[PDB]
Amino acid sequence: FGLHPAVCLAIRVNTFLSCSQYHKMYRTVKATSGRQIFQPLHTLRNAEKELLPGFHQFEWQPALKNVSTSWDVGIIDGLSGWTVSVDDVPADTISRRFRYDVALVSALKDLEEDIMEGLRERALDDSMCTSGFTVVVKESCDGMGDVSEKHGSGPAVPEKAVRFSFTIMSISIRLEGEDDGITIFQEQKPNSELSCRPLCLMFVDESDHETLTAILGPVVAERKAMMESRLIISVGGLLRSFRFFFRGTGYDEKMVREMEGLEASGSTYICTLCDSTRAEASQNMVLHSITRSHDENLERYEIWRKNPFSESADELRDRVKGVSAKPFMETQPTLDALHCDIGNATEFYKIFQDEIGEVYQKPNPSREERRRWRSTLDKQLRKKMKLKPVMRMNGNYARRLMTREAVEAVCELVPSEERREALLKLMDLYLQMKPVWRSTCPSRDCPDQLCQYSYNSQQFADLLSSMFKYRYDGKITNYLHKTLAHVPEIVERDGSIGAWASEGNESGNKLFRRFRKMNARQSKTFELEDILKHHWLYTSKYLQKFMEAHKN
Amino acid sequence: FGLHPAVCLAIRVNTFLSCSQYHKMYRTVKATSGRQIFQPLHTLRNAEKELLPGFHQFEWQPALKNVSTSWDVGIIDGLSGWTVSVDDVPADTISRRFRYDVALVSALKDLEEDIMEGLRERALDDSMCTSGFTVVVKESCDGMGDVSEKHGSGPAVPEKAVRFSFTIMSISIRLEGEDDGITIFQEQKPNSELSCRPLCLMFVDESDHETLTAILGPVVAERKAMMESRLIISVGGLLRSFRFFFRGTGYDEKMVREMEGLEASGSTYICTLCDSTRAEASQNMVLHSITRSHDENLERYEIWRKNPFSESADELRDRVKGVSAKPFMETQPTLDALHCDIGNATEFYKIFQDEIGEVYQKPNPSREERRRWRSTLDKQLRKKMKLKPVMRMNGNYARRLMTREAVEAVCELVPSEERREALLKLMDLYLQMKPVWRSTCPSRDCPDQLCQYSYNSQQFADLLSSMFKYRYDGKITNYLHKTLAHVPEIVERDGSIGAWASEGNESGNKLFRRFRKMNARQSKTFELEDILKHHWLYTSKYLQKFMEAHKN
Amino acid sequence: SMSLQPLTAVNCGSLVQPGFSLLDLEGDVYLFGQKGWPKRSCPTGIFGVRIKKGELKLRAISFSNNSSYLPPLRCPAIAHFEAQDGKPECYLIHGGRTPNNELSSSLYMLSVDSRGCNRKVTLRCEEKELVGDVPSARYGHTLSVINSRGKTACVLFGGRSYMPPTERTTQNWNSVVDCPPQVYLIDLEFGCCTAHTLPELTDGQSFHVALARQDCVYFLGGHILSSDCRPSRLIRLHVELLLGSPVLTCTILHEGLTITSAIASPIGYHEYIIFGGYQSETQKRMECTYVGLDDVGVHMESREPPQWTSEISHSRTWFGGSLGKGTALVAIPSEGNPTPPEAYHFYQVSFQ
Amino acid sequence: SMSLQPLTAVNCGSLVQPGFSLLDLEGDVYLFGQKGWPKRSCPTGIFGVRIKKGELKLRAISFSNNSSYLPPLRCPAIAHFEAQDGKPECYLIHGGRTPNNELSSSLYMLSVDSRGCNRKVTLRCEEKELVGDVPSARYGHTLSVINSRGKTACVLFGGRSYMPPTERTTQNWNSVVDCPPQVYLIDLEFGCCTAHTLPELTDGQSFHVALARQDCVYFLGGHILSSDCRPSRLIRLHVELLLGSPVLTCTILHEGLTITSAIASPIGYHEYIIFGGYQSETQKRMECTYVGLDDVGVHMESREPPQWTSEISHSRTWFGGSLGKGTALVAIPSEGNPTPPEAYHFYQVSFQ
DNA sequence: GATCTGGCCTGTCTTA
DNA sequence: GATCTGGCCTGTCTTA
DNA sequence: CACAGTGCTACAGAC
DNA sequence: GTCTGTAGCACTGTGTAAGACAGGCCAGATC
DNA sequence: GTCTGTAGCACTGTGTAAGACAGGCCAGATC
DNA sequence: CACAGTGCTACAGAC
Ligand SMILES: [Ca+2]
Ligand SMILES: [Ca+2]
Ligand SMILES: [Ca+2]
Ligand SMILES: [Ca+2]
Ligand SMILES: [Zn+2]
Ligand SMILES: [Zn+2]
Repeated sequence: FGLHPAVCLAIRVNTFLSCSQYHKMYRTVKATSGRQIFQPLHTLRNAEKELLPGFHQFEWQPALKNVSTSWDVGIIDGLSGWTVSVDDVPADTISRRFRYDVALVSALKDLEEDIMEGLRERALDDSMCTSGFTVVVKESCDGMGDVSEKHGSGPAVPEKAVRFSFTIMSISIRLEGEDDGITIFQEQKPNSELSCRPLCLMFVDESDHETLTAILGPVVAERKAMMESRLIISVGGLLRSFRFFFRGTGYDEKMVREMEGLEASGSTYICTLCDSTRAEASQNMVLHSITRSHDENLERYEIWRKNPFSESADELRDRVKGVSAKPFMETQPTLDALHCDIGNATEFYKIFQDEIGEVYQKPNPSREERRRWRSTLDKQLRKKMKLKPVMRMNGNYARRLMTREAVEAVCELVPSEERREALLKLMDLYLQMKPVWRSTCPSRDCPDQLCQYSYNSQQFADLLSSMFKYRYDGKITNYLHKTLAHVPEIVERDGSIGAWASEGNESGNKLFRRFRKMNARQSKTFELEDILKHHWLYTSKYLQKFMEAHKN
Repeated sequence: FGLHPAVCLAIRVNTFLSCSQYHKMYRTVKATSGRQIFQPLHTLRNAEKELLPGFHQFEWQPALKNVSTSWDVGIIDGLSGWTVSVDDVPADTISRRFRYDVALVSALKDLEEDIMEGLRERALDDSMCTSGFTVVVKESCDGMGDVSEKHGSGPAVPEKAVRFSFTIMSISIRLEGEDDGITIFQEQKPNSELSCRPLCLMFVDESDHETLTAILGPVVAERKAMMESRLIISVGGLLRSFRFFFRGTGYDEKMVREMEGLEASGSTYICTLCDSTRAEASQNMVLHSITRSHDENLERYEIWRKNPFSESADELRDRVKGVSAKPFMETQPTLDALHCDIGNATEFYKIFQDEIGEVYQKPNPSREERRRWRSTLDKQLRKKMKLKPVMRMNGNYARRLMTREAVEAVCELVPSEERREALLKLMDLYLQMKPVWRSTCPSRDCPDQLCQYSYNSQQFADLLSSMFKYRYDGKITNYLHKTLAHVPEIVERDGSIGAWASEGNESGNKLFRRFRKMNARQSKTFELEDILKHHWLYTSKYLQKFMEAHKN
Repeated sequence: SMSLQPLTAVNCGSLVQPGFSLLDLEGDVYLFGQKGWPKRSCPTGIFGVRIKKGELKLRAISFSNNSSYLPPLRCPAIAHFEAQDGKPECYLIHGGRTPNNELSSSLYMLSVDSRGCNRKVTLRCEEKELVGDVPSARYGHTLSVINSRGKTACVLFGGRSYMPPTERTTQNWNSVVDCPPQVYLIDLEFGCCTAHTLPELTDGQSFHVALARQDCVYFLGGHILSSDCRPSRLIRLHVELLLGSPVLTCTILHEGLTITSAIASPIGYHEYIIFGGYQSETQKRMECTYVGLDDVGVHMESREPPQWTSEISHSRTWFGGSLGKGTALVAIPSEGNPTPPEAYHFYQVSFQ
Repeated sequence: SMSLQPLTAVNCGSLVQPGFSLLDLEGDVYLFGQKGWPKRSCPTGIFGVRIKKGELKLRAISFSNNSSYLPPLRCPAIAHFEAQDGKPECYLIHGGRTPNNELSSSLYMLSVDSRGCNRKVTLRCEEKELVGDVPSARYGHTLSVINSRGKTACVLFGGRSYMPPTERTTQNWNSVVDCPPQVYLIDLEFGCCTAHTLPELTDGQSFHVALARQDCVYFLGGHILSSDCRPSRLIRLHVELLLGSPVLTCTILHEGLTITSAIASPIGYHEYIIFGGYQSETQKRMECTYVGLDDVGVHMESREPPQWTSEISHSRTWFGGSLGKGTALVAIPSEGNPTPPEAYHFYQVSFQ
């Protein structure tokens, strides 16, 4: 007989129906059994403008430095006023974004219901407790290749895209005192798509450091402006004050090196978090403390540029530990769970390949012998473990490959029974320490493996040192170093590793492709303006509650 | 209220909703305003089994030779009993199919509303008129690359797919007698997806003539069995007799050569329809009669095999005109409109490239200057005509490129003002004859161009002979030859060319990809079995009428 | 002893398919039966095989003017007619299966015609007409040559075929059955065939090895499709060409060898070596076997196998043919992403 | 007359970007300003350019020990300090814009230090500190050297910059304005700068050509961003160094040249040749212009342009710099699918 | 040691 | 004409 | 210890 | 007793290009 | 006068790998 | 003369 426009808007967004398809269905269900059940299109267009950024009134105290005080801006082009002179650097970019703090207050006003519920069940009252809210924001950015370009009108544009997004991890309160902070809301599925809100869209290559900084400059300026002020928002009838903590952790290592002034990526200086060289990280594999920070990189490139002690290129690089570019964006000193998984899996793949052939006796084989070993390994892993060979190592293959039964399917090919147990012991050692960096909370989920991590990694390193020395004499992969030397202090400083992974962002890339193909106007001038809005709607808690609450 | 399960099944199929997404919506609309409007899933599973093949009872008179008399078979695996011994040829194939005549019965029974209304509008009555029905079936088949392979269990399978489909073009009646035949139904959009019904899917490469014939053997056997019998179907309450005419025209040139025993494809014998050599088609560009037929290719390869006159390899090859393989599938002697368009467009692209640089004076250019000319042409066609450069010529680019204004955008680059007139005249000559092979009915919607075709092609050929002889001294594109020599007699023999194009099949490939990603179980054993059924549902007239009728 | 060396196919790996033939004519080996119909690079379909420097090279052979051309049959029965009167020395082919999966039911004699100039050889194929009682179109069967008093005839036995045209259905289209177990005596002209039934040969078999010597033929391990068994028993068949009807007797010998689809390379005067096909449907045979045969009967002794590589040991299938003089060629399917696209790794095994 | 010859970049394609510099030191030309931060293949960011045999080759240059390293500035003001007392012969750079789009506001002296051995040259850069009244961070401006009886100073004028820090918004972030039209006298040490305002210079300009000789500087066609016009007028400014305050006088001359972002290659003692930037926002200038200047004033005559290729004629943009001695290098963006990935076609144009 | 010829190799063309 | 050294080139590694 | 599906078949709960 | 809703099954897609570095060698310049 | 349904706009995706053939050259065999 | 959309903005028809 009648549905609420909000309900059917959630129906249309959460089921991936395009506007045209939804209209096709609405007219049909309206001509059979004439009484219209669904709402027409225009009332949904009117329904959603309360959910998009630029609707609620807010203010910062003190005011944000070099950020405008207008609170009703919606979709802006990220060029931010690029003067289009011909003698200047070209305006090669099509890019669009939400202005940061506006999108922040939108995503926060989205969580009104959950903030109030978390207030009421911990039995805190609300005339009280409107002073010390603290929001922890995980931000994330990643490039993306193979984006087919449209004919359109102009300008000529690359076939790659960059996608800056964020997500609200936790929101707590500290009033009145002694209490560390009483968490009132926390994300239950932080690595999901439904909790990764898009901010900025660009048709830019990751690699061109000139255009990427031009597009991302204002965003970082807003971030640096927000660390000081208090947001004030009418939530639950009352004006309340919010603080923000930003943690940039959704970056793969290539991006971290690009963004912190380090050289990428097979350098002599391997770690993003420490200063040890590649060779130095073979002799001692497990004893390194985290030293690098954004402020220190900033003050080190000043050493590189001024060269105050007048030394040569190599002596200066050693003095500065490889900071030859100016760091541009502060990045949290942590690890990426997903790409660490994939790297360690490709390393073990190579180790199995070098155990089918016995490259610990015959130190230099041909290329056709290595290809033949690859063939036999892939055939075995097709018979058992039911895997096809992959062009590139991806996450699912890494998950199914680093199991104990896959190693036992490999040992059937290793001839002599000492290396068999050798790498079997290796694999079970590795499995005793994987859950520490992929759990959402290791201290509660797998506490004993948290406790036993130092000793386990010690034995892993010594097994590598002893019976794989032919491979790790002076060479190690960066993720192996991170996995063996820095995990415990990371999880003791932050609390978790897997909760801050790059998984949600890569999961959102799928949605980017989907919506560009079926949920936007097919033009260069409008496609990003549509993808951004529909993506923002799809990741709204308020629209997602209509799906579950109206089932249970 | 509540909708008829047929109505909501059409809603679910025609809007590309998943089953999971549809259920997600159904429970939601059923919890707010508890009165259930949509039907649950199981009743739709019950609703569709009347629409899939294997539901209606039929019989052939006389009985089909070596085809079983069972009328209730659904989806079979196309291996057709491939004994799986290890010493035999492997069972490398995953393939599914409908048994041909059963699917034919299903589509015909689907067309019963339109058959009855076509009877009533011609003012022909029904107790009469049950003996002389004639159905004309357009068949189509095409390979398809870049099909990612599943992990699954087995067996190892290629990453290409072949997709055999058909469509019912027209159906007429001949009794009483004098009338040629009174057409009662005819397809209004024959190149659309909604009227191209899938028959058989395989994970097979186009090229392996060994496995493709093993899969498609039974299908061709059923085709050859159906040309003599008469089908009998209870349509409109009465039992009626149908006969079938099969016209295989949805094949690109490569597949026609593969399936008629000809050598592919840059041969000395260029035409699929005539016996003229390549150089012979330079001298006489417009005077060739169609001579080749499946009967005669079959007759000629026996000349090749037995070699009854004891000649050498080359004397035998020219005595047999290039028939060295046994033809395996009868193919209608016609042309493909889409691939002809694309070929002639790429030829004109090369001509423009050879006119920016003046290769009629400097006959041997370098590689770098040819690349330079390519760059300047693509930049010009980006400034005007709003085109990006393409890796490969496709249909839309071909349509936008072969316009008057695009040639005029090119002439701005050609310096000599008589070659500008030359290729401008060339382009309007070409546009005066393209609608003859692109129209659904040329004699009705462009009759004067149909009658003026001989003279127009004459002048086109002579312009090539005079002002481009540096390019066409002894070499011609195959599609240029077909376009210049065989169009009139084809359109006179068949009635049209564009109506029998491969456009609809290629359009169905889009649906193949879509369904494989969103409408099937994700396993090697089941995905084809699901794509086939859902594709068959999506192309049903009976389900498509619920969309149109309940709007207007 | 025996050694295997890995080969490399330089520029032709798209032509070899599991069912192919290698014909040793005048010391030169010829590959016959390629994937697909004959391309224009080699309009005959027959290639000359040259192994050297660890490379496997293929050369396009041509025919003569009076020869009939030949479809690339896949699993034909192949009999080396040895050099004798009248014209040496043929190579009998019958009948295999066509690129589009028919069965040929035609007999082809393939001989050498002329040379050179620059190590060029031209062959010739006479498709020999058969008047009978001709045998039905089949494959996987075996053909052998026999001499008695001192006339020369050809024995033909075994094989699979498609189901009879009365029971064949477009859902039975690819299922095969064993032909009825009769032996066919093919005179080579007069091109008259005779069929003879035997009380002891109760069911048909396929993919067996047939070794002939001086009017006695020994059928080794085959595959029975009705009961799905690989019999260990050996069949010995004694023919004799009496004017003018060929009296013919049979016997079952106690134990032979349980194999199917083997490689019988000749090493001595009447002595061969078996390199192994498959023992069971899931387990390929990895051991060698020496088989010399004399007037007394068959002899059989274990030889030690070469050090099989891990790849050729853990492969699911394999195939190949004898390159002659105690040497043979084996192939292994390869799995990789992307496609290599070299479809098969090659090894050359050699005895002594 | 003049000839253009197409070059080919052998391996360096990712280093040249629309705004870059070519510095002629002791006959050898050096590219400065590359795309991105300096990689480890060349940790300096400065390359030696060698054109031979129709190929353009780049070689990594190194610095000395006492030199400060240098960000790859994109559109800096560049002044060839000629060889004189005390230390010859530097190359003044100020100040351009950084890979992450900041404006530098620093002055760098770039000179040659030692050679060889094997045609190896080491440079050196002294970041010279400026005390003032320093000029603001800018780009597209110009810098010139002047001598008056006979003290040496540097005149600095023009340019764009980001909006003032009070009106700069994260929605105004990338918009630029012309800085106020003062002239800055930079003594090269001590690094005391002084700013002077002129009644006849009412509005700022950018991307103009400045030609200096013997205590007179001629500013040719610039671009005014307020009125979006390209003035055809010429500015001539005359300085004189009297201790302690440098009196300074200006004049507008009737007509000059309506260009922006040109290439001024020197051919003679005090005479240059202009290869052309842009006349209007949509129409790049295609004609050459000889400019010799003397004690009477500036002179101006049209030379014939080379036969421009169709590609360099129908291109939208172009850029380049003087390779010296009447020779210059021009670059054209390229469009293709897939990416070439050679981003620019190169030509070498030469006069006489 | 000189000459001949078959077959390999590269580049262009034609359809995808 | 012999010797030296800078810089080019190839292959392997590390992250995507 | 990613996660939201992919559709079909069984098998309970609910009148 | 029919109708209804969910658990089990096995697998999906988003994660995708250059740069660093060590060793060998050759070409061009100098003594 | 609010509500409703469609026309205009500019562009999308399905069309995607080897084989034929002519000319030059070299290697190996013969006289 | 492929064709079924892609979403937003205007602009008529309909009480
Ligand atoms: Ca990335
Ligand atoms: Ca990515
Ligand atoms: Ca095709
Ligand atoms: Ca296709
Ligand atoms: Zn470290
Ligand atoms: Zn023709």
